[PDB]
Amino acid sequence: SDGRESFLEVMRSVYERYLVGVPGVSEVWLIRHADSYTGLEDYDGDPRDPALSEKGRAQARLLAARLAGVPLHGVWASGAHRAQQTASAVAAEHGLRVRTDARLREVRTNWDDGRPSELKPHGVYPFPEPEKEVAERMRTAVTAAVAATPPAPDGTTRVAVVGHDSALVILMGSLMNLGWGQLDMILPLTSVSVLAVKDERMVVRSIGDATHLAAAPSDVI
Amino acid sequence: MSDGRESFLEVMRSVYERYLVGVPGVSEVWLIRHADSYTGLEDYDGDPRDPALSEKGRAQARLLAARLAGVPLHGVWASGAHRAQQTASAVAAEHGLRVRTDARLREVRTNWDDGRPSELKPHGVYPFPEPEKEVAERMRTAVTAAVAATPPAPDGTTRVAVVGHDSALVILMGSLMNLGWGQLDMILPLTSVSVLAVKDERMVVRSIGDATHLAAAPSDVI
Repeated sequence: SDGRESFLEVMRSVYERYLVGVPGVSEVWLIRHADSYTGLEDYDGDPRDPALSEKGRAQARLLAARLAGVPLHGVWASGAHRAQQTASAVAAEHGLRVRTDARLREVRTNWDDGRPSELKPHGVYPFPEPEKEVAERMRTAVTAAVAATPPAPDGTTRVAVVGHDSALVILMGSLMNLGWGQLDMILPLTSVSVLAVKDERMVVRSIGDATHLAAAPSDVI
Repeated sequence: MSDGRESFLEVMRSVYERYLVGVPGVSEVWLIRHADSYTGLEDYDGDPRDPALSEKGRAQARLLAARLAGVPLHGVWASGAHRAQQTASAVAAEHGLRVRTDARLREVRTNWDDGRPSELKPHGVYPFPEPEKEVAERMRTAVTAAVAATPPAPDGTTRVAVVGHDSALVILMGSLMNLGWGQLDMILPLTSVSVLAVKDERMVVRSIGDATHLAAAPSDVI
């Protein structure tokens, strides 16, 4: 009667389907690296592996401060300098060593292949590395980072993973059985997206949050 | 030909502009799900379909309000539901803002609202009697109205907080990406923040579902 018990039981079941209120769940905080594109036209190093810009260092500082109070049990990054440098800022607040996994690299691009870049229409896949290959290597890398992180003393075990926009979007789309273009988003620099992980299950919990930049100066956002 | 960095950066800028990044005149809507009522409190003292926040919910709203205290905010709107009003009041109080109400932000009409048992539907099966695109329309109209009712910021980005409900917010955000129920397959955490970027009537979904201000909280608040 009254329909309240039915409502509450369904609410609980829905939460549990998305790993909310479920014991044994870990978190993966997928982080896009900070800016390395400001000044890239005049960069005097390898332009496909730049250091962070001045803007990027400021973003990484704000991100590191945001995550300083968050329980963090490991930090992983692709091998790119921009990801390493963003990851090092996060990790230094927690005394953690940054681990590298090449499977976290950005999708191969036209530029990597020595071809002109092209702006594609919405829904048209723009990269020479197939989407399925990106999704597989990204998922394997995240699973491995979780497995390499030991259970937190109390509460949720949490690993930060610093990667690259398109590979991170492909991963999160693929976890929802969606193809490139459906989850139609560019992840902000230094944004945080959260996966909830238990056993073979990876749930997309949140996507793209760079709200630590909201109060920042105009030359930083 | 030679060095492809300029071609790369020209395309990168064109992509950013499509999603309202690096574009002047963009405002933001911070879509917030209200704090807990149903998972935290033992008994219900008013309308079971429209409860006040639980003790857990009050704790979540405090952490949300602290998180947003340092963010420039220029308006706060909320559904009429008591749990949304209470959450909005906590946020607004750190900014000297008055909570405004728009009933078009109400949750989707449910089976329980119609007096019927609830059902856990298979993934992909819409569970509510109120039609999905009608929810999407009233939610997008309400957000448009809230942006229109917000005085412009004195500097930087104008930002309006909008406190609503999981399913109506997921419907809005899916609709803004041309997705139907079940494609954006997410439940928004209590007190989560999602951000829309808005310019000349266009709304872009920039972030979804963040309740990372609860990560450091005691386990009974999460």
